[PDB]
Amino acid sequence: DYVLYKDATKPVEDRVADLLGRMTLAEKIGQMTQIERLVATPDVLRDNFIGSLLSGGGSVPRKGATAKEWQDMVDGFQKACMSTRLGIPMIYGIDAVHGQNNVYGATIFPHNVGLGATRDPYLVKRIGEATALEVRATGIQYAFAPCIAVCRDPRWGRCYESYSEDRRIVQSMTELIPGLQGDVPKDFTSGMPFVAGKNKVAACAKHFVGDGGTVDGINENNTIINREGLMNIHMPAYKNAMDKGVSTVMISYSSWNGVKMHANQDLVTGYLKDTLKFKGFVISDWEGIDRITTPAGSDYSYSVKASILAGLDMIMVPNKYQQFISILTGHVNGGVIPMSRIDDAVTRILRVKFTMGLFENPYADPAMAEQLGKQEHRDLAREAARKSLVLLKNGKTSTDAPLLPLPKKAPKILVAGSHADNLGYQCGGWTIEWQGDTGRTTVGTTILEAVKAAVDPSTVVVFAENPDAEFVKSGGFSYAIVAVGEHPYTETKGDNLNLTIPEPGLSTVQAVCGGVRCATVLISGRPVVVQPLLAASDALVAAWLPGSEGQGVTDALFGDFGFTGRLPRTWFKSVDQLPMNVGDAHYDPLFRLGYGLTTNAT
Ligand SMILES: *[C@@H]1O[C@H](CO)[C@@H](O[C@@H]2O[C@H](CO)[C@@H](O[C@@H]3O[C@H](CO[C@@H]4O[C@H](CO)[C@@H](O)[C@H](O)[C@@H]4O[C@@H]4O[C@H](CO)[C@@H](O)[C@H](O)[C@H]4NC(C)=O)[C@@H](O)[C@H](O)[C@@H]3O)[C@H](O)[C@H]2NC(C)=O)[C@H](O)[C@H]1NC(C)=O
Ligand SMILES: *[C@@H]1O[C@H](CO)[C@@H](O[C@@H]2O[C@H](CO)[C@@H](O[C@@H]3O[C@H](CO)[C@@H](O)[C@H](O)[C@@H]3O)[C@H](O)[C@H]2NC(C)=O)[C@H](O[C@@H]2O[C@@H](C)[C@@H](O)[C@@H](O)[C@@H]2O)[C@H]1NC(C)=O
Ligand SMILES: *[C@@H]1O[C@H](CO)[C@@H](O[C@@H]2O[C@H](CO)[C@@H](O[C@@H]3O[C@H](CO)[C@@H](O)[C@H](O)[C@@H]3O)[C@H](O)[C@H]2NC(C)=O)[C@H](O)[C@H]1NC(C)=O
Ligand SMILES: CCCCCCCCS[C@@H]1O[C@H](CO)[C@@H](O)[C@H](O)[C@H]1O
Repeated sequence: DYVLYKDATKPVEDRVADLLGRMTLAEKIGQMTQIERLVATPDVLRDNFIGSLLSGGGSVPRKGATAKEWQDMVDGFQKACMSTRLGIPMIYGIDAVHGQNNVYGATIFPHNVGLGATRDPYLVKRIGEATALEVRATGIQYAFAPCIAVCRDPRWGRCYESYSEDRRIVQSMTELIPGLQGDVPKDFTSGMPFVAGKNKVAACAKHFVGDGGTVDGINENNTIINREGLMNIHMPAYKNAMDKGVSTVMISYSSWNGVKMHANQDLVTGYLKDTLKFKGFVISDWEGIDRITTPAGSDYSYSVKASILAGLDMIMVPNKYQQFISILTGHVNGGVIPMSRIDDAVTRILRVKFTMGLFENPYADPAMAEQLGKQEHRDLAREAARKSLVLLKNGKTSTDAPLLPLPKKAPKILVAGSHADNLGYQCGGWTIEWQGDTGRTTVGTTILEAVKAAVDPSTVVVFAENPDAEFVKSGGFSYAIVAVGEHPYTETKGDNLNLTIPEPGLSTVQAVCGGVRCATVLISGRPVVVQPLLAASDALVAAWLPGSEGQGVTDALFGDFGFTGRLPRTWFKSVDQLPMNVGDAHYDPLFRLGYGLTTNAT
């Protein structure tokens, strides 16, 4: 027989319907299953008709694995899936959230909060473009990005993954989507999935919905807000994602008014699917269905029933696929979940796969391997890092000479602080490891290295991580650059009620600035208590989590470019003010949203 779904020249909808109509229940439930590479085997993938794999944070074939190693890994999994009766290719997903950040030698872009400071959606589109290439360099077809959370409380450990507390800025930054996926056609129907082809990846608007609105910024917690506030703060950017053809949506761990997002049929089916007309696939978060119950995973049968009935299409299991498949099969066999629900989930998954070209190009392109860490992409990350910097102070009094920009030629200068020569710290979370890490974890340029690469040959550069006051006073320095801030964190590990930087940080700034005039570079995922750092410093820069390209920092410090970044978030006077956002009744910021001092290029 002629087999329509295998015919590349046929419309997606026709191919979807043709394939669906041939599939067994096992093959259907298989498509709905995403498993970790760590539990995947050729037999497992074949026998269970698995639809998707992922790497969680730090799930890598080897430390320091090359782009080709990643391709061979992904292709090995694909070969197994292609060997099934129907040969449905798997889609491989990864958190490429500021570059292809799990991968050694990948370009690491500034985290979202710093991107929000740039107010440059086209820069963000270009980052999406570069990121698609570096993800494809590793054979991967699907990035779990953008996080379009609107972080309404900086005590949240994922506040750095939010472009802004202002939904309008988050909305503008949805340009990451057509960067990652390609621009949609002129004719395009809002809510339809889209990926241009083999040089682009499927994107994922996450985490639906109100992940940034949890009480006390507690990760995965309850968002307590009326429908009006949900719809005008947390929802708007999902509609922009629909208009730009986002391929997938991941559901949030968080609850809305006490209802688990992973169990909310009204929002997932009633709103996302039936109102916004989303035609791509809906994916769970990692063990998201498990966490519907308390304790998590204590009634997995209910977890499966509630999530699948709510309208989720693909489950990021990610480990115990046998239990998931068995339980879902039982629920379908007993009529508790109807076939129509299974068929809808599989329709959407196949729609995305056929649309993106996956049946035509299921294997990696070895010619793409060299896209990883490509210097052009690093130049872009460097541009983004510079554009993200917010100058908060440039002179102690109105009558002082502005410290920045600093001269490249001076007899002797000091670089200091725990964050001055620490690549892992300047990248933050989701870099190499899930939680990020310390030190030289990848290819990059620290602030110290950037300083050495920038200054006149006659400029002596001294590094001291934590020098005492006497060392500085006795040093014969013209000025100092001192970099301090937060340690890398991700998700609940970053939840923080006091928002004060670890020591030594302030003490180093005080010891340094007390002896010579100083530019303080603050590395953080969010506003932190800053008055004491401000009081000590001649100039102070909020550099956020600028990524691998530390020369973006010195590009502004030394006046190659003027400072242009503006706060995408409110800077609070103290944590007991929180939550506190632009527009609030009792708004009393240290720095308002949109604040930023400027310099001009020298
Ligand atoms: C305000 O609230 C914050 C959030 O609760 C507090 O920060 C957190 O405190 C807890 C409890 O003390 C820390 O948990 C401990 O972590 C120890 C390991 O050391 C850490 O490693 C983590 C990554 O593995 C980092 O994120 C941490 O920052 C810390 O790293 C070290 O920190 C040193 C101090 O500056 C520094 O000298 C080292 O160089 C650095 N090393 C590295 C690898 O970067 C464990 O041994 C303990 O058992 C315990 O679990 C928690 O880590 C910490 N921070 C984060 C980001 O989660 C904060 O204390 C509080 N502030 C005030 C004013 O009270
Ligand atoms: C010295 O420093 C300031 C930097 O703050 C320069 O003025 C600023 O220039 C921006 C772009 O050149 C202005 O445009 C705004 O930003 C976005 C881009 O993200 C634009 O699309 C949008 O239309 C905005 O209006 C910005 O408004 C402006 N800031 C202010 C308040 O003056 C300045 O540049 C010079 O003057 C400005 C007014 C423009 O005419 C520039 O073309 C011109 O270069 C810098 N001075 C010099 C000589 O470089
Ligand atoms: C939002 O965050 C709060 C604070 O973490 C969550 O409440 C906490 O829920 C856990 C259960 O998952 C409670 O721990 C349990 O306590 C019981 C009672 O003694 C014990 O038997 C268990 O072994 C377990 O340790 C915890 O007490 C509770 N925290 C408090 C004090 O309120 C809340 O559930 C979160 N809400 C959402 C929607 O996620
Ligand atoms: C050691 C494992 C401990 C589990 C703790 C919860 C981690 C969930 S993360 C979750 O993972 C997805 C894929 O990795 C990301 O896309 C999401 O944005 C993120 O919310």
